[PDB]
Amino acid sequence: ASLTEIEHLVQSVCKSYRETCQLRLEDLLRQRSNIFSREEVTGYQRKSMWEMWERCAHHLTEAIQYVVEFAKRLSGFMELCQNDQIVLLKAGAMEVVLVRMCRAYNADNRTVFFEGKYGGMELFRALGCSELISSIFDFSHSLSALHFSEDEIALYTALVLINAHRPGLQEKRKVEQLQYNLELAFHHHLCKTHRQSILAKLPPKGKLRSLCSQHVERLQIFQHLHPIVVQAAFPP
Amino acid sequence: ENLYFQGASLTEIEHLVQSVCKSYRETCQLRLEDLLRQRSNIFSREEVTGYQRKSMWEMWERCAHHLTEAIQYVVEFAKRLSGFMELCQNDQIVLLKAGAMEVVLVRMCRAYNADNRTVFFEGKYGGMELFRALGCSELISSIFDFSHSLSALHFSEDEIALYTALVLINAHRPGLQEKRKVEQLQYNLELAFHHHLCKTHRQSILAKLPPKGKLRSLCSQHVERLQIF
Amino acid sequence: VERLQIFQHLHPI
Ligand SMILES: O=C(Nc1ccc2c(c1)CN(S(=O)(=O)c1cccc(C(F)(F)F)c1)CCO2)c1c(F)cccc1Cl
Ligand SMILES: O=C(Nc1ccc2c(c1)CN(S(=O)(=O)c1cccc(C(F)(F)F)c1)CCO2)c1c(F)cccc1Cl
Repeated sequence: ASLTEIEHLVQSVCKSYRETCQLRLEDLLRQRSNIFSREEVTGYQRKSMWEMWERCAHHLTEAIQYVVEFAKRLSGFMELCQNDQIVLLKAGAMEVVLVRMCRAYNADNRTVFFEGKYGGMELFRALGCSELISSIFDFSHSLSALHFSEDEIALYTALVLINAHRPGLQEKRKVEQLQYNLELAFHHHLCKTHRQSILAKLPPKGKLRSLCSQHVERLQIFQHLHPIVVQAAFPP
Repeated sequence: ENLYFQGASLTEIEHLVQSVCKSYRETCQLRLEDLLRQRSNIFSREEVTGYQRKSMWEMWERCAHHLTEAIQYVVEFAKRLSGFMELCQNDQIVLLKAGAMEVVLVRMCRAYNADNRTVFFEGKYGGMELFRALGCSELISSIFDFSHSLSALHFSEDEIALYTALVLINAHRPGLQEKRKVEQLQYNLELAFHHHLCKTHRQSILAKLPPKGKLRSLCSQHVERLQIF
Repeated sequence: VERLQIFQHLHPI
């Protein structure tokens, strides 16, 4: 890989992210002022855990669809066998959703963008998942301190997905090559933008993984009793 | 992994009928009563021209959206069938990859009016001329012909539920890992379907069902044109 | 239909 090929990979990953980010950073930032009132918060708190589950599972299904679209636009992902494509997305899509969340998170008031406005973790009281929600808000709080640029997120989330250590891969050597090219692209781009300092500040690989596992455990008890059919927007 | 992974008794077979019919009722997407009630709501000549003026790109997006949604409801129907979720993920993918579209094509006859040769599309009924921009005249015509031939059978909701359960639960799909479990599930559904046709004096529909390859050929012709778009 | 689309239909979450 030459300077030109690496740089093209950076630009491409960043374009694929821009096209699949779901919510524009400009829109999310200008809505930080639009905070849920005490009456609106109480309104969410009065809902059944079943009503909150369906609303949240709908938004989560939608977020996952955008992550899948991002993966499909990454060089070589499409060329991997269907098995390996499923293995990478089964293991990493949720983890990417957790990383993307920091964009919709305001660290000043500890609020998150949810259903048109910003609200604190108390909005989710009915779910009875206060420890898990708190961990989600803590993880988002820690990433927001890094002032992650859109391009840093694109490159970092591409590496969350393109991981050769996922159990069950049939073409491990192809994923390894794709991973290193993206690692080279990420490190090169950090050197061009004087952002070498973020690498040591990134959450340990195990942190996202455990949070994803804790999340999936809770999600399963909910979908076991309440499945839902949500509309899918895309592909080309 | 499930009671229907071995031969079921006739009492278990009647439970399987009721269950398949319930799963269908819960996942049919559009209620038969609503579809029959909207047969009067036909697209005007202005509305038809409006669809005809759209780009093939816009018609593709609208149609691919409606098809993705129809497939989701078929996937939901499969998941509610006894033993389907006890099959390995591989076999679940194989059955749905091979049969979901075919189920979609069968479910279409409910939204089809054989009197004026119209179909329910985006809130109203319209003829095949609505799809002109797609430049898929032969394929659309074949879809309307197949729906026309199925509508002649006057398929009841329960007959569709049982017939589409058998379209999906087919042990002959290449790539199955636990073929024997699919075979057991299939055998129980076949006896459930034949038994229910005997209870309702509807044994005559078996010989009227589309021949071997008809649904498959049409679904393959369909996936070829969708690849281009 | 394609294996990934099917998987995504089966496991939206
Ligand atoms: O909701 C759950 N998981 C979730 C995780 C990430 C997500 C989304 C959903 C989807 N949306 S969201 O619903 O607008 C939203 C927005 C912000 C914060 C949350 C918060 F805190 F609840 F996770 C949700 C975008 C963010 O990506 C959840 C849970 F945590 C526990 C049990 C059951 C469930 Cl369903
Ligand atoms: O449209 C295509 N495929 C399709 C097939 C079955 C479907 C649906 C879509 C989804 N909807 S629908 O779009 O409202 C509808 C309703 C009635 C008739 C049609 C007709 F004739 F177009 F097939 C569509 C329910 C019926 O199940 C199609 C094509 F034929 C050729 C090229 C590209 C494409 Cl996307």
